[PDB]
Amino acid sequence: VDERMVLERVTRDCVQRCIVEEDLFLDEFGIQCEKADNGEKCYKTRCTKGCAQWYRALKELES
Repeated sequence: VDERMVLERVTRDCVQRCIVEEDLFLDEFGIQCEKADNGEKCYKTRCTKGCAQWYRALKELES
């Protein structure tokens, strides 16, 4: 129950950092989405895809 707490804490902190740092990085195509677009071009959807795909890469030894 400590391990899931570590999983949910890292997932909460990852989704919180992708919410915070969406306007920080200038993307290479010049994306600049808004705070509530939730579309596939934006930083937040790709970054929450990164915080969705970290645990499955760790068990199955994917980079």
